[PDB]
Amino acid sequence: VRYEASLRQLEQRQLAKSVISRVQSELGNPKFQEKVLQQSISEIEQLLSK
Amino acid sequence: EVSSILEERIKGVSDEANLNETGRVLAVGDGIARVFGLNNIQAEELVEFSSGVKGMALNLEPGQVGIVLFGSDRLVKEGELVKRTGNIVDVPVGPGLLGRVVDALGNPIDGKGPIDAAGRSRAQVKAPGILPRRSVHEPVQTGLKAVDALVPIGRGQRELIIGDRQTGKTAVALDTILNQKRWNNGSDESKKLYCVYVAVGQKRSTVAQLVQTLEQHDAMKYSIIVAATASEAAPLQYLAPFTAASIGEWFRDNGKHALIVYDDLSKQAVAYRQLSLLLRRPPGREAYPGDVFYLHSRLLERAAKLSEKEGSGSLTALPVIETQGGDVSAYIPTNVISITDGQIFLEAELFYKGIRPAINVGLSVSRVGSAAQVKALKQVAGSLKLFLAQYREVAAFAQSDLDASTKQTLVRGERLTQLLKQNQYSPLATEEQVPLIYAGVNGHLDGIELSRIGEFESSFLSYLKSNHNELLTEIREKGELSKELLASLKSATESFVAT
Amino acid sequence: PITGKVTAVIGAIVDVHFEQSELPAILNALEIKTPQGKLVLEVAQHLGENTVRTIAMDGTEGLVRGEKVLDTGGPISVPVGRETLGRIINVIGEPIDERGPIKSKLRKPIHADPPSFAEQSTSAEILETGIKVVDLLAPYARGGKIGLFGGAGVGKTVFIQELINNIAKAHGGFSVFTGVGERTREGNDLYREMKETGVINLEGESKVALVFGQMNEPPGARARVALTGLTIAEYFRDEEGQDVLLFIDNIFRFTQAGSEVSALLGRIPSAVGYQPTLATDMGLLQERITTTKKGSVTSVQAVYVPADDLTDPAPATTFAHLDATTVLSRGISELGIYPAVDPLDSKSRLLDAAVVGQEHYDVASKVQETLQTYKSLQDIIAILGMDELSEQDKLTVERARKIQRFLSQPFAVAEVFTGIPGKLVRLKDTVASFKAVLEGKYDNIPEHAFYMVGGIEDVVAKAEKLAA
Amino acid sequence: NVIQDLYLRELKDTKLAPSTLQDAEGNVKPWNPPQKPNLPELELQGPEALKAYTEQNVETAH
Amino acid sequence: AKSAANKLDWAKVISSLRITGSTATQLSSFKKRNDEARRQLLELQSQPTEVDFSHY
Repeated sequence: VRYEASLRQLEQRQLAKSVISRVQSELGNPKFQEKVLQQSISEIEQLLSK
Repeated sequence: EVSSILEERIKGVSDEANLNETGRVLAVGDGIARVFGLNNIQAEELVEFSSGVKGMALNLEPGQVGIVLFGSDRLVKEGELVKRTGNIVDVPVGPGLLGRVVDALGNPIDGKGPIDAAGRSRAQVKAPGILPRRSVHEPVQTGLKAVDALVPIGRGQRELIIGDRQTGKTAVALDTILNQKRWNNGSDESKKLYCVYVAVGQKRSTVAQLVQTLEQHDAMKYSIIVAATASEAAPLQYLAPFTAASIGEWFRDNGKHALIVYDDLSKQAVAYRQLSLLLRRPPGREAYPGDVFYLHSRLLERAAKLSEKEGSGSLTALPVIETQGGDVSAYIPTNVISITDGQIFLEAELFYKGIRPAINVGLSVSRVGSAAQVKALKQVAGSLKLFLAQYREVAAFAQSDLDASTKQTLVRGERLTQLLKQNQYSPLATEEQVPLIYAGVNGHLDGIELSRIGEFESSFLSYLKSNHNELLTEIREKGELSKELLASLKSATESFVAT
Repeated sequence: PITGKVTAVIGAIVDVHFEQSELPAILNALEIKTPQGKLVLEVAQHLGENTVRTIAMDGTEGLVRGEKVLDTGGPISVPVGRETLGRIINVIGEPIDERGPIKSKLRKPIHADPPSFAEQSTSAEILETGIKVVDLLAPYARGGKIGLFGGAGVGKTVFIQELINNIAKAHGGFSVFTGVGERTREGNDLYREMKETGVINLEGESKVALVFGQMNEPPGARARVALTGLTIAEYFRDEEGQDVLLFIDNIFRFTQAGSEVSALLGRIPSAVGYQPTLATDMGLLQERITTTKKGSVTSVQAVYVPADDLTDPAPATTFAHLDATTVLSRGISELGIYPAVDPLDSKSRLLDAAVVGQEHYDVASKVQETLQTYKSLQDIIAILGMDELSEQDKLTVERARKIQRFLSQPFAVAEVFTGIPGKLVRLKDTVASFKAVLEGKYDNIPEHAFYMVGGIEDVVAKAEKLAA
Repeated sequence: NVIQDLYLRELKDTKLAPSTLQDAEGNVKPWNPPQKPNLPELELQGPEALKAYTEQNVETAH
Repeated sequence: AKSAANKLDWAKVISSLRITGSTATQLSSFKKRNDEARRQLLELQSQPTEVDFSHY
């Protein structure tokens, strides 16, 4: 049971490094630009809801 | 697996909320930041920085607001955007905190999932008025006979435990929690105590031992542990007792009886001292800031035996003061002493000279104790405090007092002292304490040679239970001794003593 | 590139005004290239308006106000690794043992938050000590802080050397001797001695890593030296899963260095002139010392009381952190005892009955009671005469004077130094030794046939030699 | 949005595979086997003892 | 049961009190008391034999 819990924690920190891999992926892509356009229009919608 | 569920939770977070206002940090360091804007801020609000750290605005000044960082400086950065939480500093309160270690913010450092809490309640809340209070009457049985006769403690009662560093200071309180395990493993809500152990200024390692100890004695399930370790930031430590008391007040305001042990308010003083100095507010007496009295008093008075009209509330308070080599004259100790009613001064000399627990009886008082005290323990406790202040006097001049009267007292006194001693982390039942005090008071303990007193205690108790536990059950319910019960006990005590 | 021009040099507190939107962060490391190579300044405030207030880690002998600064980007990163074992490294993390680049692979920030509540071990454990005296009367606890008291040279330094040898055999862990406010002459001797006793084998492998923080260092660099050492230890524990033993020299001088840095930072010094941040700084230092699941650091610290005033805040703060105290005395060493440990002043807070074993506890309590009674007994026995020694009294005296000698254990580092072959007496055999003397089994073997010998097994030999 | 991108991509595209049970054995304490019926006890064995004890005693000593 | 053992133990003490009633009979009583007291705390100590493959 002890090793099982340890393995679950180990999986979580390994998947933490998978987040790092994804961070490098987003900031590479011109999704960095294109999803910023999406954020722009989302804020336009948000600020219009005021 | 669990990762998939966490990822589901991650999918479950995504805001779109508008920020009412932010600020931008100016000069920052000394655990205070000076922010520009925050004009619509409430006083003592919680603000969350974009480092994710949260702080409480303390000084609202014309044109600037000065946050106090509840959290490390390293995280906070210059010209960072400070967002208003919008709420006065509150902490989650509820029924689900039992058996959960939490840090001061209420984060689950136990890690038994996100805390189950009914509400949140403001960190500072005014103490109930005169009209809300009602005089104490119910006992708290610590399982340490001295701390149940010599100092009786009751429900909702303010009291003080003062003494020298790490003499297992903590153990004295732990024993109370342990003793009331059987009362709390009761089904009577009135006799249930929900005990909160506030660990302030203690090593995170030491706290981990404590938690494990409590879980070894399986006492965790009725108790909350709040933690503000030495590593944890000085402002977090400052707000730590106040936050703990809020949780306690939720129980108190459930009418439920509880206890909160604040270990150590002496460390709260050092923390507040640090904070004050870092706020560049002028040092007070003994270099402890001038509002240190106010700090303690506001904390302490939030513990009360609320009147039956207002709920019958109780929240007993035991605050643990670490004297620097004794000497109760000392600004921080005296300030505390004045607030508290009763003291349980512990003597280092006696501790060294193998009296565990080392309860100095010269400097232990209980200024409201006798009301709490059970009638059984009033009857059997026949001015034992006086008697052992005759022992105290007798041995003062013994090294003269060669009078047979003094010697008789000395023989009783020394032997009585042996009875007081109790092996820590093994507390005696209240019912069981009644005969022991009967024996010694009624002087049947002169009939026991000093060396064999320890044997006598266990054997006497075994004898009584076997002979007739009927008596013990009777005093267990009656809580008084009739002339017959008293005689039966006298007779029975004579029987074992003889044997 | 975050660069800024020096806009003050009031003392060693150098304020640097940085170009816009190129702002450091608190605890970052700045490097100013100097004809002294580099000067490392650590950002300890932001004064706003794109200015900082920093402390220095090297003595600032003058800069031109307006000198370009380059920001490293974070708290000083010092090399760590098995390479750094047997390397004297100054505070900034560069070799002063001049064995060239010691860079094993990675360097790591000098600051690093204490392990989490979860990380903490839930139950106390014992660190083995070859010193039998230690294992009876105050057994070391792995994870813990054990605060040395006593002499120097023949006192403390030899004791420290002994521990390094013992650890290498005992666990095979690592150590890092960090010396704070160390007289460089004394440090030189220590380096040479450490080479001689082979805890540092230049050609060979080295156990102890040395971090020396000299007295001529500026107070800021004195303050951070300890944290640097701690980082080295944490690499061993966390990333090599080993036990470590971290020596610190005066933690009084940790306090002293810290007090100055507060005052320099302008903060109002709290009572007795000690830091307003006195508690927290010790707290950070002494909560990174713990038993993690991975490993455990254990730290022996040296506490030099300020005028023996225990009541002073600095000893008190230290004592709060301390778990055990080892109280060497030179009077005791003068009673011919090596180790020099004063047994009645030897105390551990994990001398607890449960922790050390009930049997061990009972044996220990008896030996303590025996010694305690013996010491007091000798006071009036000497005056009154030995004729006053009753059958009961002389039973204790015979055993006690035999125990007193039995404590004397020649040990491996000082095998040369005393000239007597070393003994590393392990804990199980320690229990055995005292059990027998308590049971008086070997109470029939002469007093000096327990002088300068190790365990129970050993005094079988010595008995033979006494006869021979 | 970006949360969704990170979440989606991470979950789908990165999947760890656990180690074998054999690797687990090292990291756990594996099943200890039965303790065996040891050896039964025969006390006061042989009529050597019986005759000896009956004969030897003939008086109760202190 | 246990009461037989202890009654004979103390009985033999009061027999030896008079004209000697035991030498090593009382030592037999002492020995049976030792292990008899060990087995009762063993028997109350007893682990449940079923592996909790339900919960754990």
